[PDB]
Amino acid sequence: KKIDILLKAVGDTPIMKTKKWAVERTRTIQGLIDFIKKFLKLVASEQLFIYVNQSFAPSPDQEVGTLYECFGSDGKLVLHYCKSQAWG
Amino acid sequence: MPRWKRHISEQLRRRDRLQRQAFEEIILQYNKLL
Amino acid sequence: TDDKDVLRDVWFGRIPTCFTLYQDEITEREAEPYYLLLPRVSYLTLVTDKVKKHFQKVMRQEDISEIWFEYEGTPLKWHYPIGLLFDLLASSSALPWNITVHFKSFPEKDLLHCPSKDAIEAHFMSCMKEADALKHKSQVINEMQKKDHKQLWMGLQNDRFDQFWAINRKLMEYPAEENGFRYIPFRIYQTTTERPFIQKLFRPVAADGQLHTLGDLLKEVCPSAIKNQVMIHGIEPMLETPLQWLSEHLSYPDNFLHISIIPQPT
Amino acid sequence: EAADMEEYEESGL
Ligand code: NA
Repeated sequence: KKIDILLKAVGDTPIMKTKKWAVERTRTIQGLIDFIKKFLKLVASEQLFIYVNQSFAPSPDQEVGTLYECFGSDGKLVLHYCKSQAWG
Repeated sequence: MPRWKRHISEQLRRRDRLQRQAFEEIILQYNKLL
Repeated sequence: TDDKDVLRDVWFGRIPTCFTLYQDEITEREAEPYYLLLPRVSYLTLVTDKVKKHFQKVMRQEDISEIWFEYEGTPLKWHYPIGLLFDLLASSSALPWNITVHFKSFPEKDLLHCPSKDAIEAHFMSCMKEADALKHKSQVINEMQKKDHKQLWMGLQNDRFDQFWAINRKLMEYPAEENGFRYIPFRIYQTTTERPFIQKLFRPVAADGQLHTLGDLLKEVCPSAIKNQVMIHGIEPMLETPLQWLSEHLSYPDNFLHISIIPQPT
Repeated sequence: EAADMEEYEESGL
């Protein structure tokens, strides 16, 4: 029922030791963001961006399940993360 | 002109009549005196 | 053209609105209501500068904070286009649209903050980029120079129809071999459902080249709509309306077809 | 093979 997500770092952003995750379809981009920040032992003041298709940054209230159904491929959704903006 | 297209144009004009045209002058006049 | 007339009618759509200050807001004095014609295609936090200025005047300086809005208790998300919010929440009620203005107690569980105009631009461009990923695999939007991206934004924020469409028309084109976009950017909203909206992959052209209709879309993604009316930009299109044409002509400036499913009024 | 995010969050950061 859950969906597979793969997280990839952009630029010099820290790399997650564990990249492939199974998440509830109802989890939002913000929920995903909060998880990574405390996983990388980052801080709230530090902003973190998430990207789909290496193209656009979905609103943080968007659900991963919808993004998967629309932009997923080969059984997973690829999301890129970065401490700074990458694609406008 | 297809009926579905005629319908859309007609409904947009009606919408504008009822929602915009009916209020634009009184709203402007209100702000004038505000 | 008749088509161009539709584009202008969509673009210049207005909703008469009554902004009233929250009755329990702490003020130095009572504020008069502020009346405004709100643009359907834009965003609240981009067009309510005069509303903000008006109501700040009765606040203690120290009591001024980020402004927010609600309709009958429902906080209004600034990142949802104005016309969509109204269609979904208030179109069955008498005009003008009664919005309540707040300062204190920003509800973070229901609303995203809007800390700057740049956040609005970032949101807008992000929506357009999502739309073009669906329509062209991002090929049109990425082939554009950054000044074109700016022009799209300036056209929205300054209400310049020709300026916007000089660029947006390119995003409404598709390959000669084809007869429509790859996938249609759409979202279907329904207050009775828990999920924020329905968004799925749906191709606008059948294998034989025939154009799919709005009815076809709904049968595939939201059968529970055929008692209920389908509302787009405050009107009810026939279900036989070709979807490709709708995407081209009745999308918002973010290139999305925002569709509301609402109970049939009485 | 994907790690369960719900598991980790409820296990111990
Ligand atoms: Na009203």
